[PDB]
Amino acid sequence: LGPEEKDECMKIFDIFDRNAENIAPVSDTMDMLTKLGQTYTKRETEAIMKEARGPKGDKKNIGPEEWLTLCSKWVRQ
Repeated sequence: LGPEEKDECMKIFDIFDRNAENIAPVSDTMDMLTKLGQTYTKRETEAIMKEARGPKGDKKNIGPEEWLTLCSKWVRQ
């Protein structure tokens, strides 16, 4: 939270990346943006939560960088 939302978002990038997995899917973004904090705006961070997966969605998880860069984009810009 604050400027250290960067620490929090790489911290989820540690819990949901497991330890060495580096791929978090949409379901992980649900448990996240509910548990990791609580919620962000409402419909626009819904944009966060719905865009993480992808177009086909068979095995589209967001790995090393999208989850923090998206978290920095949505939080700080």
